[PDB]
Amino acid sequence: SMVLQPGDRVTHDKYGLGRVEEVAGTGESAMSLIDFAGRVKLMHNHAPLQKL
Repeated sequence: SMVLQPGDRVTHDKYGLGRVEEVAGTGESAMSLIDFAGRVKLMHNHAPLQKL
């Protein structure tokens, strides 16, 4: 669903603002490395994340 790409900015309901740095996979199980709290590799379709 939510498709992210390097450079996209997001808000985590826990870590706040971060910048997408990498993105792997596709669909619901896609992973993101987001620099916020620091760099955190996540699975963004299963996270309280919003695209800005």
